[PDB]
Amino acid sequence: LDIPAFLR
Amino acid sequence: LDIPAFLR
Amino acid sequence: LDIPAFLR
Amino acid sequence: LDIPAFLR
Amino acid sequence: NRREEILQSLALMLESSDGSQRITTAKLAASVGVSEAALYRHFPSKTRMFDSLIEFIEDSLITRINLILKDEKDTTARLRLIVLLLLGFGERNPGLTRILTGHALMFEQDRLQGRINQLFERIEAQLRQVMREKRMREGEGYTTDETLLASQILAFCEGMLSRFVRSEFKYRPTDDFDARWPLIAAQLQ
Amino acid sequence: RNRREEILQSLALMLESSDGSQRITTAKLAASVGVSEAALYRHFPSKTRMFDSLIEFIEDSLITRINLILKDEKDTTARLRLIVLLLLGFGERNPGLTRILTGHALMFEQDRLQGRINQLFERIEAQLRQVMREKRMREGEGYTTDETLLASQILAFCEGMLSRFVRSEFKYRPTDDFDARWPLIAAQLQ
Amino acid sequence: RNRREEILQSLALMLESSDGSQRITTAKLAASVGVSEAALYRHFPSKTRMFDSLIEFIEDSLITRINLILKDEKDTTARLRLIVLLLLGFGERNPGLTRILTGHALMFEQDRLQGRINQLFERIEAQLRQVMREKRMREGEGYTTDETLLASQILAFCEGMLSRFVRSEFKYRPTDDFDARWPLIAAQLQ
Amino acid sequence: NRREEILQSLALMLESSDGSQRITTAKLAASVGVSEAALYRHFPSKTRMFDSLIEFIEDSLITRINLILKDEKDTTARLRLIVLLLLGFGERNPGLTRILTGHALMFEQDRLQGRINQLFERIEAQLRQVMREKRMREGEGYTTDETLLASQILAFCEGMLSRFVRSEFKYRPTDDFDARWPLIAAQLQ
DNA sequence: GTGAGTACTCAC
DNA sequence: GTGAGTACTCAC
Repeated sequence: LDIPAFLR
Repeated sequence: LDIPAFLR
Repeated sequence: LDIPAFLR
Repeated sequence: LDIPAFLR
Repeated sequence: NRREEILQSLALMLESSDGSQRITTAKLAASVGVSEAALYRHFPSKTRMFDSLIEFIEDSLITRINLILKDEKDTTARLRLIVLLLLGFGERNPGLTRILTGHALMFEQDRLQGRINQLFERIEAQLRQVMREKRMREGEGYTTDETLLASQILAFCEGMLSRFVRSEFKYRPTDDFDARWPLIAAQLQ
Repeated sequence: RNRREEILQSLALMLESSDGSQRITTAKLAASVGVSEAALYRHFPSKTRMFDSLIEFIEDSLITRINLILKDEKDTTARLRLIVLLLLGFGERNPGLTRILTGHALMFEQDRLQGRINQLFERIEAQLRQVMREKRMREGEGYTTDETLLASQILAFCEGMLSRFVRSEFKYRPTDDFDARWPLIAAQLQ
Repeated sequence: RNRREEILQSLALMLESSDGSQRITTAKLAASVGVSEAALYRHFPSKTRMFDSLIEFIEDSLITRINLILKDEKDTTARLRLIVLLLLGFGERNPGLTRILTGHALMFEQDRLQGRINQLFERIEAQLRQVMREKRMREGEGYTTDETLLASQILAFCEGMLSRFVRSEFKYRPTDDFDARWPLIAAQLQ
Repeated sequence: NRREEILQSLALMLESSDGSQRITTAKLAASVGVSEAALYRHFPSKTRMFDSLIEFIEDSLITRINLILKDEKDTTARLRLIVLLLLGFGERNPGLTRILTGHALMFEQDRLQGRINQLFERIEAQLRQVMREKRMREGEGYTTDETLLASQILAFCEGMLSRFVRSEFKYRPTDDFDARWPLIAAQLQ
């Protein structure tokens, strides 16, 4: 999987 | 068997 | 000559 | 005449 | 997108060592680069500002586990990814993590921690959903109680969400993960 | 003596209570003792000190016992149980002091106080490093998983229970069915 | 603009009224300005950054008005007299800011603010010593009394008249019966 | 006289660089070496402490100027000593000279300024007297108003001391004074 | 020991 | 801008 981030 | 209980 | 004031 | 000194 | 620039400003703030202290609606605007009146004419309070941040965890985690299940079927694998899913989402969003851990929720109204308890309540039962489906998949169930099985693991994750906080993001959760793994794997006995 | 150790009580009585989630103000702290906001400062120089004494107590207690688990128990493996029961035994027994242990009560206070707890959690993880480091010293066969990557995992587990002990307003007691959770842990002494 | 000055008016009135003897607490001052204590901290960070502005006002009003003197009449006598009427005329036209000048109003405040008025005092006196030295040039004649000594005796009188304006509760005017005084001050001018 | 020490402790605190700041009954009770309960078993309020200290100022200065007007019959030499009793007394008593100037009493009842106000008013009168007598002792009246010259000399005397305190007692009053007096009698006409 | 000011805050 | 705290001081 890939883990998403808020720091777009 | 000796648990230091602080409160009352 | 002219001495100013802070208060009006 | 002498000046007194309280702060002894 | 002004209702996504404030959030971004706030998220970064919880990461700065000013995260330990109470984030005021004053210094928030300053960082954003606006007035306090350019904040409240949107959000009715801070609670909404933080609620909009709570969501991104619920979504980028709950729906993300559910996605694992659909795709990944093997149990030992599933019970690993979910763990990585936790410790991973943390190190990548340390701002959001102080929210997860609760520390940065000591300042806001208590309804928010309760809504964080829920997040944990769901992912725990979801862990319990992967544990149940071992019998149906592999004719056999775990010898340990599932309710206490999952909880035991979720315990390990919070305590790795805490140590990341205590030290100010030096005790990273995703460090030595190929290593830590057989230990909790050996728990799944 | 008394005046000091009678307000620390009241402070703890708040930390455990429903208000313990909020900042503990000078105003409200007087309400418990019933005295004035000034009366407090006649016995402490600051509210910060009220939280340093608390921390000393936790630091003197857990650590006395750890230095008391060795000089009474050499069983390389039984040790941990006594430690892992000591820590989780303190929590359940001390709800308010746990809220400082976790570090939620510290939020309304100064970062200086956090170092204390860490430096405690780091003297505890060092007590643990020892216990298990000493294994081969006892029977020519030690471990495979590195002892520090272990000590962390062990204590990592604890900070999780102590967090649930708090964020559930004290409904998830750490000692509960410790006996069942434990063979899972001891299974990690590989 | 409209508001970052109204505040100073209220500080001023309180500073030359009955309450100049006490400190102008933000709560007291608020009631004057006519807006809550919180709206006071919307223009200035601290109480001390209010007085600081009130000082700078003086820091210009005297020196700027003196540079003008030096350029309009170059006779030292006529000049040494216009400057004396300045510091006196000001202190009397502004009762409030004189409590500041004499560093009495600053007692309730930071000692730093004094450090700024002492310098204000320097320049005034430092200006004096210059005028004396210049008289040797416009008309080949000077004084027989040391310029510094002579300068530090005038300031004395002016500093001494302001201290009576204050402690008499603004009863004893400084520039009152001036035209009779200055002939006495001009007597040590030789 | 375990009451004297307290006043001595009040002086030594009014003489230090903390004198520009308030003297708490706390950091006052500290010096003498007792509690704020024994402070008030010798004095009713903090006022009396200043009252007694001020009272010594009155006497001391008043008993000396009197003494001068008796053993010294010279009109000139008269105030040549009187102006030295002051400026001399200031430089001798650093702390006390804050009571005079009106910096120290800026914390207590205004009634304590009144005490001092009367003292100057009394000093300025017995000084005015010296000017008046010059007539009956020499026939030649003054070429300048007696009250006007009187005040004018006090101004210098409340200025030298005000400059004294302002610079924490660095610009000592009586320094270069023998060269300073000729600027005062220079008004005696 | 305490009632009362004490400069300055924070969320709305 | 403000109603409402906000840790700590002061004279008694």
